[PDB]
Amino acid sequence: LIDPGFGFYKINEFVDARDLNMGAWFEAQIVKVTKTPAEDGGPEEIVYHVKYEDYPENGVVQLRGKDVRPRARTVYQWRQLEPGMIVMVNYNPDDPKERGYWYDAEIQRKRETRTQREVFGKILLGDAGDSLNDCRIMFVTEIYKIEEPG
Amino acid sequence: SLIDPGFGFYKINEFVDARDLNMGAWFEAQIVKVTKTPAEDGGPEEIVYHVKYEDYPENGVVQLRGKDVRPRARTVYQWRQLEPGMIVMVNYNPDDPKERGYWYDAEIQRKRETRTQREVFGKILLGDAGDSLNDCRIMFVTEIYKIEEP
Amino acid sequence: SLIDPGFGFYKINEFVDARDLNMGAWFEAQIVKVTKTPAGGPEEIVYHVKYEDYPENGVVQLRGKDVRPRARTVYQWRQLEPGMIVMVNYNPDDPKERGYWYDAEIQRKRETRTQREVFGKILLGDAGDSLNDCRIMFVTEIYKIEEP
Amino acid sequence: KRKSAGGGPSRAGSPRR
Repeated sequence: LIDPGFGFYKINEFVDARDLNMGAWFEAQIVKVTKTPAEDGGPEEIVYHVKYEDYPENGVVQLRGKDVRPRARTVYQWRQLEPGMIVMVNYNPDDPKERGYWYDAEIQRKRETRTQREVFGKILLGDAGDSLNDCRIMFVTEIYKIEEPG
Repeated sequence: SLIDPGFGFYKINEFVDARDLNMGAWFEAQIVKVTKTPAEDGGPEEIVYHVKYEDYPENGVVQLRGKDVRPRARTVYQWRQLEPGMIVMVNYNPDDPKERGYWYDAEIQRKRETRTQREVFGKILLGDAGDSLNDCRIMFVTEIYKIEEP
Repeated sequence: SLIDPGFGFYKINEFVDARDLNMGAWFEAQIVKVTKTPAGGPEEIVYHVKYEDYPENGVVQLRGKDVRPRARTVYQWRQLEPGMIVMVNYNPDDPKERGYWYDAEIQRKRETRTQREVFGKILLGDAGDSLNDCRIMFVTEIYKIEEP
Repeated sequence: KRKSAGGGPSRAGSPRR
């Protein structure tokens, strides 16, 4: 894999990339890495050009570093889930009891009932105003560690 | 929309929070009239706010002093903002402490994080003749409001 | 909001005046529950009330005669006349001092050395006997009694 | 809008008070 010379990923490296229109994370591939033009007053930022694996129709999308990270690999054991942790969960804003998309979430509470282990948290759906408190995370064995670039 | 009577802190038709003197709890209200009454000690004229409760028209119009009226609560604290000694508006049910209840001012006494959840404890301020409740567990820690001033 | 029990004069959560059975005077109250009780004939309505300022006295069962819409209108002096039944502030134990709100039958009124004075028969309902020839000390705060 | 439980305020207007 070719190193563009700067930034955290190589060309053709597989990454998780945020969808800028609905806030969830998706499997993607790095296709190009550039810097923002300085002509209009900056600031100079690294631009990661990605294509999304399951959505070729979205074409190549230009993302900033905060919208790209290494592919999720690690699921937390129950014991490792603690309030305040920022993790990646599967959640459906439209149909909250159902399978949805991969969103970041802040764990807020967890509990064992006589029926089941349960986790609630704040789903980070976009910007700070677009967050939802006390959402039940429906898939507690699929809560992923968020990876850091590098 | 809002009409300034020329005195007092609130406009006619302004939406405010009003405190019930017996309970110590705060309720959504609306200014209907503002009048003045002589001070007992020859000081500044005292302002009387005439309010109606938005969800309780059966209460009629109630006349309140400034201490029992304030702008409508609108901002919730983030967890990191909560500290012992802060006076904040919380939801609490004195009769059934585990359940949703009314909105009270509280002095935060302690916060902690357990393996299951974030916890906040506070001193609940009750009615004018009512004693305070110490070490009340505030069950709704993502719904703690900033108290507004005029 | 008010809730209609389907019978009687007052809604659940309606604010009213209600008699203290242990004193005879009238207190700000609120309807909690309305029920019926067997008589032998027409079922009688029971209004269950709580008193605004006396939560410690809980919910009390009253008949219609001991509940009425809350007082709201003061009489002007020129409106007061012997024979009228009105609501006054009176203290049976310290008659010159503020007390609580009793019904009264106005008996006499006059102006004495520039002071307006009103005398009347204080009524206790069935909490006790009436008190005759009482001086009503608070003549600017005499209220109209409301009806359902 | 705040979420609340229970009823309304205990005191209603009373001109005599």
